[PDB]
Amino acid sequence: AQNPNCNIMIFHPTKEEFNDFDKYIAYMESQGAHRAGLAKIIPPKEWKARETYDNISEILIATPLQQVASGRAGVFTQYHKKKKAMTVGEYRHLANSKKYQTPPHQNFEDLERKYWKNRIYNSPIYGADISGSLFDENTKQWNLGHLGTIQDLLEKECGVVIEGVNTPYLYFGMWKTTFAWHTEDMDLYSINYLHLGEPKTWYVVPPEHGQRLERLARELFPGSSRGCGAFLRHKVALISPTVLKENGIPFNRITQEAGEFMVTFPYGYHAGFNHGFNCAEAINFATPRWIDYGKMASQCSCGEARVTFSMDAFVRILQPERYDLWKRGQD
Ligand SMILES: O=C(O)CNC(=O)C(=O)O
Ligand SMILES: [Mg+2]
Ligand code: NI
Ligand SMILES: [Zn+2]
Repeated sequence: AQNPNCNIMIFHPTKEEFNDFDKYIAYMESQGAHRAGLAKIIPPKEWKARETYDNISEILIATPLQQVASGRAGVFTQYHKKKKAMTVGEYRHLANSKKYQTPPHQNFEDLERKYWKNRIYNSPIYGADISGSLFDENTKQWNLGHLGTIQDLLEKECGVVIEGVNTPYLYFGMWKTTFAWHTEDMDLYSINYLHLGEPKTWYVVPPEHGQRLERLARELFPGSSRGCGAFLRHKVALISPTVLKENGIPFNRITQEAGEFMVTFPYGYHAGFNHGFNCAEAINFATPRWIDYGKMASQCSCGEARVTFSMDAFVRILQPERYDLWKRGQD
């Protein structure tokens, strides 16, 4: 069995290997990359996403989200408070202000320590989930707005044509902006490209050990767990590396820098934080290996998780027994 310790693997495809996306995902899996739940892909030196980032300041962040924490330093939830619209130029200025800027630090490890010690005492503002793309239309390789769609994959594998579309999302981050412990909708893959700015630190639980994280989460968030049998779908719970180690939960960590892709694999729980002002782009995708994970994916039916239009068909076709209850939670 390849990669039996479930380590995060880093790949350096050549320009020729960067042509066929599906084929390279399948290569990474042949080497065991999926066992970790997350892989890093460093593009060939000849590649670029676009010519420059000099003209992005007029993008609008219609609903910036202030991420307010409750709990203790290593075990907390966050809620998202909606703020007034602002442009990317305005947001960048805010991120760099004395109230929000990254503190002085020695290295990534020192910054990680400061994150876990101090995150709860501040409420950073995240421009998340903005439909759109920063890839140039002329970038033909690993362009996140030109991937094969999940609807076409389901049709190819299963023969059923379904409604729905699949487009990318932009994330503008600042120091301490946080992504809570989650898997993707319907336990899909995700791919994330860090276009510019400061790094993003990731933590991940191997898919084969996801239920260990869920069991801890139920213990640590007992009110939430009573409210919903899949409350990590709400994307609000954080657990530090120190707490995971104390409870014996297998995980790994890695820092993504500008110009690098990360791929999350089906049922790979992940969480993390941004080091300072940055912009990432991400999208879900599927492969043939996903189908069995989509059929088994947990679902939130309590009403909180509220998701895209396009998840309807996935539940309807892959999980017909669950469909009626899940849709009640949508309505
Ligand atoms: O970048 C973020 O805030 C969150 N991204 C992801 O969870 C992802 O790409 O799967
Ligand atoms: Mg602009
Ligand atoms: Ni994700
Ligand atoms: Zn729920």
